[PDB]
Amino acid sequence: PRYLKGWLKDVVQLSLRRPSFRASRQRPIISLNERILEFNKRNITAIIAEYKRKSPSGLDVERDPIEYSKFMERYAVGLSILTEEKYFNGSYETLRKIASSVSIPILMKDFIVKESQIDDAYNLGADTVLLIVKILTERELESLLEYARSYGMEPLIEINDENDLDIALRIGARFIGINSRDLETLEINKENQRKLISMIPSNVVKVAESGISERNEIEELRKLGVNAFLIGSSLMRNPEKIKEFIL
Ligand SMILES: O=P(O)(O)OC[C@@H](O)[C@@H](O)c1c[nH]c2ccccc12
Repeated sequence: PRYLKGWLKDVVQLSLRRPSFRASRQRPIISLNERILEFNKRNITAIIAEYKRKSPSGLDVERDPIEYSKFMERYAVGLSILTEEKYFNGSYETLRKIASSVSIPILMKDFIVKESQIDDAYNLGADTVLLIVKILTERELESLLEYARSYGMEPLIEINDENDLDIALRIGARFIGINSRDLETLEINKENQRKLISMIPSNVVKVAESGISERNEIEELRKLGVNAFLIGSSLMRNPEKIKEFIL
């Protein structure tokens, strides 16, 4: 991984020693980026609903993962499930139970730094994974991207700044997540996010991430060319909001 400080250094160390999960995979892969594209074609707002019990920025909600997922399944283009254990209170068991209960695409959200984690995602039932440019070196990112693709997954590659985007573009990313929140400082910057979105090639599927709680923010982002929206906190606090968001 890259030189890291603070909580990011810690979570990455936890990931390096994350035990692998052995399981047989039942359902074939359902492409999330292709489903986003077809929702775009049919003019339906594409929301990736995220499930997370806790977050380092303060979230702490008790809500049944299965019921939440089955409800979101009626509206969402896909689901994002946190499997990071220490800061997000996620687990592989949760991803496994959800994957067996819904039939929409599932993105496994964690801090992926080694190939076994992608093996875990595949064996657990996930359809794709998140790769974060800011914690990986360019060689690592390229290997992991190639590795995810060998399972037929197109990973969501997350950028937070211009240097992240140069790397993402250089390694041939086709599915990019623009995170308005800096993982290191936990600071949100809507403006920097807008600038980055505007620099991205039109043929890349773009997913806006973090801090979205209002339908107008979605409408604005959509006019900037964003294809999908990853929403977690506002939906965990109020699942019903999904009905306002897809109008
Ligand atoms: O809850 P929010 O503000 O809607 O944010 C969602 C999500 O995109 C944010 O969870 C996040 C973005 N990238 C990550 C990578 C790891 C863990 C968490 C994240």
